Amino acid sequence: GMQIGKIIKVSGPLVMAENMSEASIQDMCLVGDLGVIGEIIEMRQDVASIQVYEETSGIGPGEPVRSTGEALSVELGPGIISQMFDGIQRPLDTFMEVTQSNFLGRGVQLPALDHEKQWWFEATIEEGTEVSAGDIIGYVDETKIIQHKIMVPNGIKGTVQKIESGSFTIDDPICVIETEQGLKELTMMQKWPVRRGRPIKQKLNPDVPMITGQRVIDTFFPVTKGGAAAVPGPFGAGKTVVQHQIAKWSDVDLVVYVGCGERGNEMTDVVNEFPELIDPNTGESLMERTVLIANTSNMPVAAREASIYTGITIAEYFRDMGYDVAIMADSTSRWAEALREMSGRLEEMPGDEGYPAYLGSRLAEYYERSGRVIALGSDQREGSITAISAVSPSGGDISEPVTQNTLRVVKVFWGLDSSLAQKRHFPSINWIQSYSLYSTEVGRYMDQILQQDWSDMVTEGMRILQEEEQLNEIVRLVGIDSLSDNDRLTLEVAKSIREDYLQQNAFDDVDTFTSREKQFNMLKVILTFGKEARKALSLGAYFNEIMEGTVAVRERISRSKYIPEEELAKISSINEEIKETIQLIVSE
Amino acid sequence: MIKEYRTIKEVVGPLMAVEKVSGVKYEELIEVRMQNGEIRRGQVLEVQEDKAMVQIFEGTSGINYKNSSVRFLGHPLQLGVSEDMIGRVFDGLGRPKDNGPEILPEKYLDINGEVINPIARDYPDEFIQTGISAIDHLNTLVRGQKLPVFSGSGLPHKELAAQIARQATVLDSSDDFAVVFAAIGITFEEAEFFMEDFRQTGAIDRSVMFMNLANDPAIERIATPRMALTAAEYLAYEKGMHVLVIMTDMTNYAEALREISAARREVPGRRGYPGYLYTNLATLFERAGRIRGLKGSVTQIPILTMPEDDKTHPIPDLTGYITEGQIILTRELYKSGIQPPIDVLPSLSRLKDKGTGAGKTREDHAATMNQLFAAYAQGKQAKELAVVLGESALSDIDKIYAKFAERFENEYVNQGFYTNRTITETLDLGWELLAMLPRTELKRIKDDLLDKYLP
Amino acid sequence: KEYRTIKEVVGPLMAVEKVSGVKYEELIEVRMQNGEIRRGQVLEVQEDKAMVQIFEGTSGINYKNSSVRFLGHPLQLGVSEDMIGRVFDGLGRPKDNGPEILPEKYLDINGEVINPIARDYPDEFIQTGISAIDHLNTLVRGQKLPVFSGSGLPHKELAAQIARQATVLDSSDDFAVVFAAIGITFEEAEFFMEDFRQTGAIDRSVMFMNLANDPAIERIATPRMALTAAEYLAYEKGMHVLVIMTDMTNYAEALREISAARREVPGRRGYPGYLYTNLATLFERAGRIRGLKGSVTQIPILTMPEDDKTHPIPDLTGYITEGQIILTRELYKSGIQPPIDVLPSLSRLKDKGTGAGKTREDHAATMNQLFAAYAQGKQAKELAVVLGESALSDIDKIYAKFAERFENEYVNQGFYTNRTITETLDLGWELLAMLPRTELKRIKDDLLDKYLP
Ligand SMILES: Nc1ncnc2c1ncn2[C@@H]1O[C@H](COP(=O)(O)OP(=O)(O)NP(=O)(O)O)[C@@H](O)[C@H]1O
Ligand SMILES: [Mg+2]
Repeated sequence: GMQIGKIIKVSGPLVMAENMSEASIQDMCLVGDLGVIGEIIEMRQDVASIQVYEETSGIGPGEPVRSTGEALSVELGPGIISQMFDGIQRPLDTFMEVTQSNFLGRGVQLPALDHEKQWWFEATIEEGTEVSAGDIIGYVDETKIIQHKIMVPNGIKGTVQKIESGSFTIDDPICVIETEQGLKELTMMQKWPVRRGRPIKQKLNPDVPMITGQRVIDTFFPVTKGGAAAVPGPFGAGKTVVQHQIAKWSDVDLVVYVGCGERGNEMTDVVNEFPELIDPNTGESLMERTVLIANTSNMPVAAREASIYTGITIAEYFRDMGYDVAIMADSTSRWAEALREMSGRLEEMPGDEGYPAYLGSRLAEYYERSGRVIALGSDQREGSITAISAVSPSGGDISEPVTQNTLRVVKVFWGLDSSLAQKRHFPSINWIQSYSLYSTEVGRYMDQILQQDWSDMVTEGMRILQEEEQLNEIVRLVGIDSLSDNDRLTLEVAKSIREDYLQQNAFDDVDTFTSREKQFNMLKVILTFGKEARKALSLGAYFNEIMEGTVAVRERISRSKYIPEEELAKISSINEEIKETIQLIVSE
Repeated sequence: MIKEYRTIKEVVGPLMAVEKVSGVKYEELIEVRMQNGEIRRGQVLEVQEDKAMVQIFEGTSGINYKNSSVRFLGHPLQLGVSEDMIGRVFDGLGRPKDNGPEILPEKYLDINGEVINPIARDYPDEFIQTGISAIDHLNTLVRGQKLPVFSGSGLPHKELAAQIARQATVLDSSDDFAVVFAAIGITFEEAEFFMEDFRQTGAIDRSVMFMNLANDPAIERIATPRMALTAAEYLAYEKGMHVLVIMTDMTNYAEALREISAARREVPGRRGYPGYLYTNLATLFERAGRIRGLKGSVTQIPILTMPEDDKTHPIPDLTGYITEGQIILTRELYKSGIQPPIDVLPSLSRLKDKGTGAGKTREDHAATMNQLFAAYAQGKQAKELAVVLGESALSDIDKIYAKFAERFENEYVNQGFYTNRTITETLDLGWELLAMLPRTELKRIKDDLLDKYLP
Repeated sequence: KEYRTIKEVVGPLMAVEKVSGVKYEELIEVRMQNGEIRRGQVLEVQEDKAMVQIFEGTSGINYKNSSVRFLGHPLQLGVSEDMIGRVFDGLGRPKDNGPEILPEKYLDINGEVINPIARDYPDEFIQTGISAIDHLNTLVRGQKLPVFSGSGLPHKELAAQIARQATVLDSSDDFAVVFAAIGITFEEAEFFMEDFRQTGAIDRSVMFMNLANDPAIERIATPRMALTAAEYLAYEKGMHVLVIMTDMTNYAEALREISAARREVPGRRGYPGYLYTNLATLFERAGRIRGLKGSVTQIPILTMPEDDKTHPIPDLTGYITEGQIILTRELYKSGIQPPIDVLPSLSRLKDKGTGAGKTREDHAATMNQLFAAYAQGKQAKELAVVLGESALSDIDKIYAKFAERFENEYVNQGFYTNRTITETLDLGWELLAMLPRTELKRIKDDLLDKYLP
């Protein structure tokens, strides 16, 4: 029957096999006696070059190879939320139970989803309806909050002849469609090739800001729902903490976290902590909205690339249902380095710094899969994918191909700084070099939704921080004493911005998250101290006296980050205490 | 001249080797008819004996070499041109993506085009008032010029190009420009910005657009600007239109060239770019200008992002060796709020002499331009000294130049993306700034101009 | 089946022709003309040819008159509890003139990846006895926490001191040290051997000793054999294992030599492009496993070439480990033992091993307060020496004095002095007592009352 190839060479994760004349580029293969998972990447006559997503130790020439006739795919259906998969979508907990091992073996094939679990399918589409790709025929309450909508798969068109509510496994046929080819049965599960972007109707401008709860991000460098943000930085600067924070507190529907070539403990930390972080509004834990893709640094190198596409394809699937999804990639540098390793094995001609010549276009194709969209289907529902990507440049030097190619396509840059991290200023975002091309439009959204002049507060705060940069160079020229009273007040206000607003401890119970309105009140209080103090100085007041008469109120400002969310009146009351204290000082 | 072979020998990335063929030609268009029913277009890169090396525009994923076939179509890649292209949107290969009716072509044109005979050229010399002072006065654009924008990631080159297209006018020509827009590997948001601006101004109804986005196959980027330029030369030289060609981002074009070059295992030039990158780029950018006796014209504004903001990278360096100047945006001016963030000192226009002066702009054009350049260069050096050594170190004359450079950046260059200055307003503002300096410092300007124009 | 078909020899690499049934990473044996046996590993296998690396090198091998034997399994370590107390060379052969180990089983020295689902997060205190580590950069069971050093700095003495003093307060007699020496000098080897033997640390240790004079491809195997022994002791025998490996810069050198012999294109600064991944296959073997009592803790030790932390070896190590301990030449010149600079040092997982029930309730607060005061005082010293004593404020002069005492008496404890965690925290309170109470903002006031005289 089916053609059986024969290994002729093994060198790390690169296998070459002859007698593969009937196979196609990008077909998945079972390689060797063990049948480890691999992918055909190029062919010269009957000899296929295969990259293997598992360890190849113990494999040699003469063993069989067998194409599956299908490209690298994911199973998409009920049972995918709250799971942790490896890079090729194998469920790591089932892996542990089936093999009865605490360690990762090979050659064992496990279905991605539970095909024996019973789910309640609620039919919502009437018989006789004409349907096409993306149309919703029913749903499953996978979680109490999240409806898993069952969509007609791409490439299926026809009229519904039989549909029935009931309890089914993901293998059972739940709907019958009459097509020109014939009658077609649909289950709750569809497969999709990870390297192909899931089709949409059209992209839309991503213009609604995401609420990360991180003050420096939401205020100064905001990302939108459907936008893309890069967070490049040296080791220990805080990339992973930033991503965990966004994963915990962002106001999206679903989070897909891809651990791409990083530490095993950090994946273990999510599966431990997320089920214990319970939403007070709905009573559901963070794990009830999360999908984990994990391929650690010492896991098969080629599976780092797989984990990226597995993650984005799952995100696109839930986007198509009409949800807002965030996908974190930690770290895209490890994916790029995997490409560089395989490129050397293939003896390709290098591009920049050893990376394949197609590095830039691969990165660009990945981020074009993020975005706000109109999904396919008659209802034209909208969903989005927000992409947050760590980048890990050697020595923290951002002038390297992965960072540079990423900044060509994303609109938000959170540049982490070594000096800030060593000074324990976290998040270590360099507020001078970082930027968000969404700032202006987000400013208009915020002004309208708060009914406040938020955009001008953000501008003034950034002006103060930029004047701190210039004044620091002037202190460098002649020292602090030469500076005017207004200059030294500016330094104090910027100091309050850095310490009472920008600095935010992800590990503190209150400080770890700051609501949109608490952010508004904190920044108003800080800038109000600036407004009132200058007015005093113009009225003849003295900066040193203003400082000595405002110790207690400035203490309140420094602690407003710890004020509970139900007590925000304690923050907003600070302003009038500021006025009264400074007015009394100029009187004295 | 059509031939069909089922003799594919190798499938490696974007390239395919076909053997046992005959009658195949260099640059011939081909179709791969895949075992699964898909049809993918390509081009013959090289032919020898019974073999032919081809590139596939849509890549080679899912191809079984043994049960696929290659059809050689007997002609090179062409664009079916027609006046009906106006107001339509095409993908990178000239296929419509706007759901409109397919074009009935007047004729089919090899998208490589042909070189204009140097003795048939008319020299570009008609002033185009962009409304942007840093361009009109210091780096003057003339109709038929190739004048690119050199930018960087995160910088507002799309706003600058949209502003130019929106405000550009030749003073003694009432025809609107026809706009040919070529998107090359750009994001949806980049392309949507141009789409929205063209719809708002109504320019979309006099535009032709070829859209290759970052989700489209990278090898298609190689054809996209040739499709655009072939459309442009048709509308200009056969239909008599004044065509403005905006192409972005040319760095993405160069990177696609390097992917093919690497797949072919060619001898890599600087930074892996092929040794023929200069020539290949010249075959695009020299497709601009005017022809003696024909009414239309082709003006090109390519846009590229300089990798690591480095003007000596091969892509900006070779582009600068080809084009007729360049408009450079910088991060330091952008961070200071300057809009557009044009740094005039490394910017240039090579066609400004015969496009300016009495009867074109005004008799004081070139002298005030040269004086403003010298005064800005001296003032920027003065400001650089003041930062390194303090304001007190600066001499009193250099304090004037440092302030001059501040006002130059803040009032002259910084005009806004929706501000349309006449050339007279621009030149008058140039004189207001030159008035800051003592008359004895204006060596570039002769006395009659100073007596006549200087306050 | 012995093959007389060696084709060529390139450095440590060897090509074997007319082979059949050979596997990637298979162990091989070369029988030389003089009769000695050299082991090796299949790096690449194609058609009827195999490419192998010889751990002891190819010098003195006449390939035409030597034969090759393929052994049908990867390189393994014969593990046994009797390895405790024994000294081995870089290839796992006895070095102490003691009997050959009778193994309980043989384990592929590459090990296997721990399933992330099966991992337990690092927890509970490891007392190194070194204040700068235990208080400010706490080592936790299952963590990877490296030492970044430089040539001429005393990382040798620090490694010995940690091996000698490390202990868990929680448990008794279940703590073991696995020590891997990589490319070290003969005198360095002498020093480690006598230290372990004279203190009795050898009686809870396993040593794998590769010396600079030894063949350098042995270094590839040495850390992998150490980690295989550690994983056995921890996960099959339930011990708390501390693995100390020095010097990892000598490990990278071996990788570079293999890369050169294979004519691979070099990566950044001449090191292989896969340097990060290769190091990850070592350092990620640390951790804990759910349902098993043991643990593997790692302290890789490396010298930063030219004291440059952006060099690929420290940079990539920092991108894998969970913090780092930095030794500096400035503190070493001042006589600070150990010369740990706490400002660039960090332990990421420290909070999992500190507080009431593990160390003491004041641990975290005094850590933050000492660190803040020390940074401020080091900055005060930086102004005073550069700008004179008079320019510094009166409050700043206090912080300068504090910083000096912090270095001279808190960090500088001596390479042969062990401090309990109580002694360290009490000493920390004695230093904070230099500062006025109005400056201890980070510490809660009831803690201040209780612990301050
Ligand atoms: N937001 C934060 N609040 C408090 N501490 C932080 C924060 N971010 C980082 N840190 C500290 O910095 C350490 C390193 O953070 P981490 O997110 O692991 O950095 P990283 O950039 O991902 N390191 P790496 O994976 O090696 O490139 C943490 O262990 C914390 O001590
Ligand atoms: Mg990290």
